[PDB]
Amino acid sequence: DHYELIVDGRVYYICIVCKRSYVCLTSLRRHFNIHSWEKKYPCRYCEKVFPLAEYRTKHEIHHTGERRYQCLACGKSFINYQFMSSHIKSVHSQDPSGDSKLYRLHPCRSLQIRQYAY
DNA sequence: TGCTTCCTGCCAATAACG
DNA sequence: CGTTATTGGCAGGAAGCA
Ligand SMILES: [Cl-]
Ligand SMILES: [Zn+2]
Ligand SMILES: [Zn+2]
Ligand SMILES: [Zn+2]
Repeated sequence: DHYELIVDGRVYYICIVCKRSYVCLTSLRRHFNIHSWEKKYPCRYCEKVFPLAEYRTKHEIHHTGERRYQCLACGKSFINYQFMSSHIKSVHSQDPSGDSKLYRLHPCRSLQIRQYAY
């Protein structure tokens, strides 16, 4: 399945197939489905099947059209982090990863994902 | 070069378990 | 049914297009 590598005390886990390295063992198994496809994640809405659960989920939010990421500076909503960040940097000349709260992530409602409590 | 999708550390939500 | 193991949502940078 894998093999460990230990440098300076820090432990790294290596995919036996593609030799990628992971700090987390959880990340390894998650990544490993790409090779082995033991679990499949089919889109509820079409063709595609994905080797990670979160890839499917992002794809499904695309079909529904829900816009969960909102700019606090002007109200515009976007489908994902990428579009939001892009808008905010170019229109407001600010970075959202930076010191402050520049956007709101609304709960998912156009389908049923895990619901964080904050 | 500007979307589009992928990637992984982190950990909360959820599930399995004795 | 507390308690341990698993899942996958999230950020935000990397990578993959044409
Ligand atoms: Cl919406
Ligand atoms: Zn691999
Ligand atoms: Zn689909
Ligand atoms: Zn704005």
